[PDB]
Amino acid sequence: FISRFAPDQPRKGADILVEALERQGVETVFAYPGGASMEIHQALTRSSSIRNVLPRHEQGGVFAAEGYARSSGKPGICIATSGPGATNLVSGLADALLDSVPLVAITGQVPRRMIGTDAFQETPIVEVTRSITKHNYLVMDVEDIPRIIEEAFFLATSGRPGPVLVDVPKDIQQQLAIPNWEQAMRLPGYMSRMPKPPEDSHLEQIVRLISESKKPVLYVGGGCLNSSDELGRFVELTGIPVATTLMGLGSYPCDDELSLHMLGMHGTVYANYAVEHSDLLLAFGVRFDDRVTGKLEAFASRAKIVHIDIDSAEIGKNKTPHVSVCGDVKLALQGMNKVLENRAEELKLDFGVWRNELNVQKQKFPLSFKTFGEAIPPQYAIKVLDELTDGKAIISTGVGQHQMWAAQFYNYKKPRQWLSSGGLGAMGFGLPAAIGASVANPDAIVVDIDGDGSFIMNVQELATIRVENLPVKVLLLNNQHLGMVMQWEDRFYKANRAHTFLGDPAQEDEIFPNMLLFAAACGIPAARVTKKADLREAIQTMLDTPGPYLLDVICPHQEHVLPMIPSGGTFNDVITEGDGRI
Amino acid sequence: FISRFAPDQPRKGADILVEALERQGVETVFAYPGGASMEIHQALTRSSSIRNVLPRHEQGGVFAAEGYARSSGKPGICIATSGPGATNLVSGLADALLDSVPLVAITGQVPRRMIGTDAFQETPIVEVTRSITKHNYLVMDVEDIPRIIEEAFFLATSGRPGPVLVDVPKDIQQQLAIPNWEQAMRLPGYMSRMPKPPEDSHLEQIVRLISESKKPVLYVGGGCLNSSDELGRFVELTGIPVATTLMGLGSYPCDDELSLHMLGMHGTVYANYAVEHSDLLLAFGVRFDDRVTGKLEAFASRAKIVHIDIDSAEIGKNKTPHVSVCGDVKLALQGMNKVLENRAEELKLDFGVWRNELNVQKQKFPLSFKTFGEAIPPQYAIKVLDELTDGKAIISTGVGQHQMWAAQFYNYKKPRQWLSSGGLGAMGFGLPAAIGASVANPDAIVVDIDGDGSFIMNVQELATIRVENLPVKVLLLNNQHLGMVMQWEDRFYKANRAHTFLGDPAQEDEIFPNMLLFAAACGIPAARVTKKADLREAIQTMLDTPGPYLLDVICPHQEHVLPMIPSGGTFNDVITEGDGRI
Ligand SMILES: CC1=C(CCOP(=O)(O)OP(=O)(O)O)S/C(=C(\C)O)N1Cc1cnc(C)nc1N
Ligand SMILES: CC1=C(CCOP(=O)(O)OP(=O)(O)O)S/C(=C(\C)O)N1Cc1cnc(C)nc1N
Ligand SMILES: COC(=O)c1ccccc1S(=O)(=O)NC(=O)Nc1nccc(C)n1
Ligand SMILES: COC(=O)c1ccccc1S(=O)(=O)NC(=O)Nc1nccc(C)n1
Ligand SMILES: [Mg+2]
Ligand SMILES: [Mg+2]
Repeated sequence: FISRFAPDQPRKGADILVEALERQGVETVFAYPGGASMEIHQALTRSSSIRNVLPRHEQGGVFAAEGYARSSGKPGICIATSGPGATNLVSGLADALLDSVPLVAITGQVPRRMIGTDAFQETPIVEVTRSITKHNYLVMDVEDIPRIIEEAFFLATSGRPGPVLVDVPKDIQQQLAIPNWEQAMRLPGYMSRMPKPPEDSHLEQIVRLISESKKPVLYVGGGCLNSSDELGRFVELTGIPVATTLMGLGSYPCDDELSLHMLGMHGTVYANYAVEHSDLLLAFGVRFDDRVTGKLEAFASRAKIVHIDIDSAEIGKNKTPHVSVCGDVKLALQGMNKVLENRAEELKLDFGVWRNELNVQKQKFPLSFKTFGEAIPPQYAIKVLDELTDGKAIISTGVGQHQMWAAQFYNYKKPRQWLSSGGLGAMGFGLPAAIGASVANPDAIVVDIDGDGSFIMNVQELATIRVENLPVKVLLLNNQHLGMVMQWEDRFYKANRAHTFLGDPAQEDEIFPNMLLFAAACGIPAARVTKKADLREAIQTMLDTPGPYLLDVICPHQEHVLPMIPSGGTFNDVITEGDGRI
Repeated sequence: FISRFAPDQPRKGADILVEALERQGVETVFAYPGGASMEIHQALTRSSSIRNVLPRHEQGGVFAAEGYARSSGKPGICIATSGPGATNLVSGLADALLDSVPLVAITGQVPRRMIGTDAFQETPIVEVTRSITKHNYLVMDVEDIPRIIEEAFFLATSGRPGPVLVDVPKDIQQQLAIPNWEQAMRLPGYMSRMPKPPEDSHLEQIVRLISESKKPVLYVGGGCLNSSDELGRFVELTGIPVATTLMGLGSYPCDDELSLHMLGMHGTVYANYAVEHSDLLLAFGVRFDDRVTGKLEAFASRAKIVHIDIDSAEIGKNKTPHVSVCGDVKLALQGMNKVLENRAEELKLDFGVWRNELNVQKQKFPLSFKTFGEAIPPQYAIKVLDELTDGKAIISTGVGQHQMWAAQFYNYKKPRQWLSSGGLGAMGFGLPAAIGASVANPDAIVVDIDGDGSFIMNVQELATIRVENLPVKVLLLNNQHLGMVMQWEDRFYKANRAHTFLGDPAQEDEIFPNMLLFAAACGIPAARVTKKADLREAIQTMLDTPGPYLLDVICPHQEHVLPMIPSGGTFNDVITEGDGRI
C-alpha cells in the first residue's frame, strides 16, 4: 500500500481518517458535507482512489450505503456532518442493525471542548444511536483514528454484520499527527468469543437426524447470503426442499423445482404447509422472527429443530432448538457436504414421498392473481420484468404490497439481487438502495420496484441518479394508496379509510402526483403505462434506453397480497381468497 | 366539554388517546399511518374536531408540527407508526429541543409483550430519544393514557418549552377501558421547582443599574416571543437599544429606529459594536450560544450583565452574570415597567449620547449588498418580498446563506413571523414549517424563503401543500450550491470545492434540477425569474395567484453573507468585505 504522505510527515486527522479508509480497501463513500465535516470532505478530494457519491439527503446517503453493502458483500460507508446531518442517518442505522447489514457511518462532531454545551449543530449522536448500532465511538484523540477505523470495519463485517458509527470532533479533524498503522485492536472480549469452526461431532449428528427424518425442510435466511454454492451442494446431496425468509431470497434459486419459495405471513401455502408438517426443521441463518412463525407454540410443532447461527444470542431466543451449532453456516455446510459425500450410499437418502406430498400442495395452492379487463396486475408487471431481464436484475424495493409482490413474482437466481428493508421495513429505501447497488455493480441491470408512497419519500435522490449518471431503472407500481395499510383497513376495519389515499381528493380520478414530472425535473426519461397490452413494450423500452429511466405503472388499488396469515396466528388461519373490490 | 362516549362506556385506548387530545384543545395533528398506529388513525376519523394533515414523510410531519407551534404559540402534534416511522421524527425532536419549541410526538409501538424481542418494526424509541427530548414516556397501561397525555402537554408547554414523546404499544391502543379524567399528574419535582413570580427587590436593582449605566444594551432572544408588548413598553420607558438573536427576531420591531437588528456571527456591525462596548447587558430570554458570543472572555467584557431566564440551568452556564432573575421574562418586564412608570421623573433616563454613538456606527457600517448587471441579488429579492407583503408575512426558511439573508433583509414586526431552525440548523425545514404555519394561520401570507439544497430535501411535501389546498408561497433562492459551505470553502480552503455544487457537471450552465417541474408534478403554478428588472412583477404574481406558488429565483452563487465573525473570534476579527468572485 502506497501512502500520499511521507512516513514521518504530520498531517490532519481528516487526512488520517481518509487514508484509514483507503487502507481498508474502501472505493466509494456516500457523504453529504456540513460545517463539522468540511475537513473530511477536503481530505476526500485529495484521495484519488475513493469516489464520493453526493446524495440529496443523508437518509439517501445511508440507504445508498446499505444498497452498496447488500448488493456487494462489502461494507457501506456514509459520512454526515454534526447535528441534523447525524440525526438524518438514524433510520438507516436502525435498518442496518435489524437486517444485519455491514455499515460504517462517520459523523463530524463539534470540537471536543464544545461537547455537552448545547453547541451549534450538536447532537449527542453516540448516546442517540447506542441502541440502534452494533457499536459506536467518540474519537477523543487524533492518535486513535487508525485503531478506531480498523475496529469499526472489523466489527461491522465480522460475526453478525451490522452498522458501526464513528463520531469525529472537528478539532481532531484539524490536528496534525503522524499516524501509527501497527496498533493492536482493543477488542479482547469480542475477539475471544468469536465463533469457531464447527465440530465434526455436531455435524455428524445433524446428518444422522436427516437420515432418520421423513419430512425434512430447509428454513433458510439472510445468514446464508454467502453460502449459495455450499447450500446448492447440500440440497443436491440431500434432496431437502427449501423455504426462504424475505431476507434469504436467492440463496437457493427460486426457479428450481426443489424450491418452496418464501414462507411466513405472506409466504406460499406450500412453504408454510411444509414447515407446519415437517419432522425436521433445518433453520440456517434465520432468526425465527414473528413474520415467519406466527404463534410460536404452533410453529413447526411436530419437528426436530436444527438451528445454525453465528450469533449465540439468537439460538433459543424465540423457539428453543433440539440441536444447535453456533458458527458460520458456510463452514457448517462445507463440513456436512463432505460427510454426505463419504456416506452417500450408506445413507440412501430419498425424500421423494414427502417431496411429492408438497408438490400436490404446490399445485392446489400456487401463487395466483386476478386480471381485470385491460388493467395492469402489479404481479404480472413484475413477472414481465423477470422474463425480460432473464432473472438477472438487481432489485431494490420500498415497503408494502409492491415489496411482497417483488418477492413473490421475481425469480432471484443469486443472493444479493434482492435488496429490501425486512426487519425495520423502512419506506423510501428502494431508490437510494438502487443507487448504491448501481455504484457497486456498474454493469448490472438495477431496478427499483417501488410504490408511490415509498418512492416520493426520497424522490430527491433522482437528482443523484442523474448527476452520477447511474443506469437506475424505476418500476413504479402506482396504486395511489398506502397499499399495505389499505389492505389491513379492508380486512380488519371494514374498509374505513384513515389517511391511506395518496392522490388529490379534489381531482380524484387524475393520477397524483405526476411522477413523470419528477423524473423530468431531474432530466430522466419517463413514460406512463395503463393498459396491460402496452406493458411488455413499456418495460422493454425502460430496459433498452441507456441510462436511468422511470416507468409509471398504474395498478388498481384494491388488490390484496395473498396468502396471508394474520399476526400471531397459525397455518389454519391462512387467508387465500379476497380483495377490496365491491 | 362534550364526549362522544357515555361516562360508563368502555372504549379502545386509541379512542381514549384521541379524546385526551381533544380535551387538551388540539385542533390539528400531523400523522402518517403505519401498522403500529392504525388504531389511532381509526380513532382520529371518529373525531369531528381534530383534522389530520397527512405529510409525505414523517420528517415532513414533525417539521410541520414545529411550524404550527412556532407560528401560533400552541403545541405542535405529530403522530408516527413504530420503527421507521418513529426514527423519521428524530431530527424534528432534536430541533424542537434545541430551539425550545413545544411539541407532543405520539408514536405507535409494537405490543407490550413483543418489546425487546427485535420484533417487526420495533425501535427502542424511548431509549433513542431520551437525550433529544424534554421528556418521554412508554405507556404500559391503558389506565395511564389520560395522565400521560396531560403530563406530556403540561411539560411541553410550561417552563422552557420542548418536545415530549409518548410511545404507545399496539395492544394498549386496542384495550377497552373507561378513562378517568380526574387523575393527578405525577410531576412533584418539576412542579415544585417551577419558577415563581419575580421579587420586587430583584427588579428594583435592575432598574437601579439602568439608571447608573451610560451604555446599556438589550440582548433579546427566543424567550421574549410572548413579551413583545411588555418589551415594547420597556423600551418606550428606557430608550435602551435592542439587539436580537436569530431566535428573537420580531420581538422588537426590526424597522424601529431603536433597533440594532441581529447580533452574532452574521449580525450587524452596529449590534455587535453595541454589545462589545456596553456597560450594562440586559440578556432577556437568551442562552449565550457560541454563534452570538464568539470567544466568551471577550464578549461584553466591559459590561454588568443582567440575565433573565426561565431555565436555571442556563443562568451562568457560559457567561456568569452579575445579576440573575430566574423566571418568566414577561412578568419581569411587567414588574419593571410599573417601577419605571412610578419613578420616570425621579430617574430622568436619557441614553441619547450612547444611542447617538451607535447611530454613527449604523451609518458607517450598514447592511449592504452588491448588484451585478441584471443578475438578481438574493438580498434584494427578500427586500422586495418585504415591501410587497408590507412586512406582514410569515417566513419560514431552510438553512444556509438564504436563511441569514431572510433574517437580515426582512423587517419582522411581530414575533412568530420568523420560523427558522436556529440551534440544530436542520435543512429541509422551511417547506414543511410553512405547511404547519399555514394551517395554524389560514388567513396569513406564508412564504418559505428556501435554498435549492434545503428545498429538495423535503420536496415531497409539495404533494401535501396541493392536497391540503394551502396557500404556501415558495421564494426559492437558487444558487446551484450548498452556499454556506461554499462560503467557508472560499474563506478557509482556497475555494476548493468539496461536493458543494448541486447542479449537473455534464450540463454545468443549465439550472439543475428544474424546480418548476417539481411544482408541476404536484399541480402547483410556478415561474422562473433571472433578471432583476423582472423581479418585482414575478413576486407580485406569486402573491396574487390564489393558492400555492413556487417562484424560482436564480442568483449568482459567489455571494457571501456579511458581516462575519469567524468561530471563536472577537469583534476585532469581523470580516465586512469580500466574496467568491475571481
Ligand atoms: C405507510 C406504510 C405502508 C404503505 C407503503 O405505501 P406504497 O404505496 O409505497 O407501497 P404499497 O403498499 O401501496 O405497495 S406499509 C407500512 C408498514 C408495513 O409499517 N407503512 C407504515 C410506514 C410508515 N412510514 C415508514 C417510513 N415506513 C413504514 N413502513
Ligand atoms: C449543507 C449545509 C448548508 C448549505 C445549505 O444549502 P442551500 O442551497 O439550501 O442554502 P444556501 O446556503 O445555498 O443559501 S449550510 C450547513 C450548515 C450551516 O451545517 N449545511 C450542512 C447541513 C447538512 N445537512 C443538514 C440536514 N443540515 C445541515 N445544516
Ligand atoms: C458546526 O459545528 C461546528 O463546527 C462548531 C460548533 C460550535 C462552535 C464552534 C464550531 S467550529 O468553529 O469548530 N466550526 C464551525 O462553526 N463551522 C461552521 N459554522 C457555520 C457554518 C459552516 C459552514 N461551518
Ligand atoms: C408493526 O408492529 C406490529 O404491529 C407488530 C409487530 C410484531 C408482532 C405483532 C405486531 S401486531 O400484530 O400487533 N400488528 C401488526 O403486525 N400490524 C401490521 N403488520 C403488517 C402490516 C400492517 C399494515 N400492520
Ligand atoms: Mg402504493
Ligand atoms: Mg443554495
